[PDB]
Amino acid sequence: ISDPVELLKRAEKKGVPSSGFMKLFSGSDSYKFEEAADLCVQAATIYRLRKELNLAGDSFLKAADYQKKAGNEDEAGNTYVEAYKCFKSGGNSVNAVDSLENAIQIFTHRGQFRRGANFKFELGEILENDLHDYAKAIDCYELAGEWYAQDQSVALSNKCFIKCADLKALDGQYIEASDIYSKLIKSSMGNRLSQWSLKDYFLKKGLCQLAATDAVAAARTLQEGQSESNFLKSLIDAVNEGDSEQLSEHCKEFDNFMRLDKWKITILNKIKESIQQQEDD
Repeated sequence: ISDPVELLKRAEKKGVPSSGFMKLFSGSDSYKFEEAADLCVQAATIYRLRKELNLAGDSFLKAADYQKKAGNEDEAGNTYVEAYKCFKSGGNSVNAVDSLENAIQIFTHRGQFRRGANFKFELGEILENDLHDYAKAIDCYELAGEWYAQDQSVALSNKCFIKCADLKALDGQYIEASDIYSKLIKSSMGNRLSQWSLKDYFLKKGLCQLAATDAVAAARTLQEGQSESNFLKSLIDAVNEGDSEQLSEHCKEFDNFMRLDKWKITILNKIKESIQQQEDD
């Protein structure tokens, strides 16, 4: 059979719990659901080949669910990833989000945390970069980095917490972030292979601190940076002297020996303001 439509048509007539003489005559049910699964997958594939993606993703969803009615949890989630891949590649972020959410539900309940995390991250990423639900992207970037910890795979766990920290700084949870940064610093010196990146944590931690108008903590955290950090100093001052011009300048300068990335620019404007408001206060 080569018509996805037909394949799917049969896929339905078959993936149904049998009863009566049928149940008796015909071998087990799961054998049927698998048979149904295998049908949708065959359709999903023809669709994928044809570049109809949303139809391939929608096809896989069916297959996946058939697969779990057959009790092949792994084969299922694996399939959910396939559906996600399509819905993603097809720009259907909403459905691509669903798809993953199942794979994860499974990978998680099935105890496969390392693989869970892997997708928990992607999920967060789409949640963050596309749908723009930062409040939920943060939740994943956290629960994902958390699993990586147990798996003792530090490296990755950090990649999460930064995506996590950076992003809370925007939503304005200034200290929680400077905290996550603190932790990202402590559990990053035990690895002399991270040394280089450790500057940004400090600076970023200080910037958060200043943004919360806590210039002491910043001054402190700058000192601790003795066991970039030079630009933080010039800011801990421009602030301590309500001069939204020395600051507004040091940033202008620092933008030469290191163009500022969106984050810093956001956070830095939130600081320049906290100064002006204090001048007109």
